[PDB]
Amino acid sequence: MNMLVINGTPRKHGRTRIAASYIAALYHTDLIDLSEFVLPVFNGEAEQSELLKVQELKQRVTKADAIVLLSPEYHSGMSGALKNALDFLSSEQFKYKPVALLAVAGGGKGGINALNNMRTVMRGVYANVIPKQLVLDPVHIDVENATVAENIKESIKELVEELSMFAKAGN
Amino acid sequence: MNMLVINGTPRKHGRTRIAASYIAALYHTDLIDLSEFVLPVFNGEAEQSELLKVQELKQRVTKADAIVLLSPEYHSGMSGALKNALDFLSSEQFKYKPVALLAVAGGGKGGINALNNMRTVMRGVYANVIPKQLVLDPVHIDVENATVAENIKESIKELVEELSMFAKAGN
Ligand SMILES: Cc1cc2nc3c(=O)[nH]c(=O)nc-3n(C[C@H](O)[C@H](O)[C@H](O)COP(=O)(O)O)c2cc1C
Ligand SMILES: Cc1cc2nc3c(=O)[nH]c(=O)nc-3n(C[C@H](O)[C@H](O)[C@H](O)COP(=O)(O)O)c2cc1C
Repeated sequence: MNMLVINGTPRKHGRTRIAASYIAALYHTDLIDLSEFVLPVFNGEAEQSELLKVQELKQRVTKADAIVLLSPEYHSGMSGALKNALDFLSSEQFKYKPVALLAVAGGGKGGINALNNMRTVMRGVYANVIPKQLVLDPVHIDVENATVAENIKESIKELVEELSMFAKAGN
Repeated sequence: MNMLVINGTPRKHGRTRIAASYIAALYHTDLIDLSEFVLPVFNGEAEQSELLKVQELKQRVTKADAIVLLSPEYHSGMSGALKNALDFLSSEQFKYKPVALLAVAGGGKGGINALNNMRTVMRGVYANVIPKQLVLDPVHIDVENATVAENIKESIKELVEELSMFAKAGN
């Protein structure tokens, strides 16, 4: 079970980091934190494909057999940071690969548009997004303790468990 | 009538540039071409808000009284380049401002997801997206002549005309 987790939040001090950091640790996964893994804004130039960064991304993303894609909802969407990232990839690295969506909003009814966005894009690169999805609000993140609240743990378990299921049935 | 046009395509050799470049010229508008206007991937740091670039963006975007937002559909979405841009802004600069969406796909049924994406995000910053929207395929862009095909001109006229209408009724 070679799993990958991508923290779409560019902000190093962002809650999504905490969530992503919790999941990766609890499941011993690869982890691409867009706070550290900084890429340049895509520009189509193939001399950009030869960039330090970029080759590793395709490499790690294609290595994984299942992915947990996290991102904060920014202006009812996924982060520009994560979209830019994805623009470098294609259905080459994602085709038929299991993906679990998870968004980090700021409360209220925020978070679904971030999810539909991701879901649509993922389907754009032909991935296999599992049904169960999840949105984590601030009440689900314990900043002071740099980890997630108890109330949401069971949900994350079920998410990762449905991912694993699909990712296995694959073969 | 102070209008602004934003070419969401990062690629300098991209078709969206041609379209955006045509519209801006035909209507004497401001123009932010994301091929030249390169920003860094957002990161939340306020020391990024003091970046050369960033201050001008908010400035020009808030100056405009109507905006024609163009972008190519990348992985069924708007470009990471343009989303990143928008992440720097907020409902501060967009509230109630008229926006016309226009996407540049590669043919087939591509282009609507790019539009819904933008439409949702725009609504996120409280803008006033006009009803009429438009998708331009390759058959609508005359690359060799660095301009748009005749078949699509009337459509662009109607688009910009509905924008102006709304942008005026505003007051
Ligand atoms: C530019 C910007 C736009 C945002 N837009 C939304 C939004 O549309 N809906 C929402 O629920 N939260 C929004 N947020 C709040 C984030 O979802 C919230 O910060 C969350 O804790 C994720 O934080 P992170 O991006 O630092 O990980 C936005 C935050 C920023 C900085
Ligand atoms: C990473 C990437 C992803 C793309 N995804 C789509 C897509 O989902 N649907 C589509 O109709 N075209 C897609 N295209 C093609 C562009 O829409 C097409 O190039 C168009 O001419 C706009 O070109 P431009 O981005 O250079 O302006 C994609 C192109 C690239 C480079």
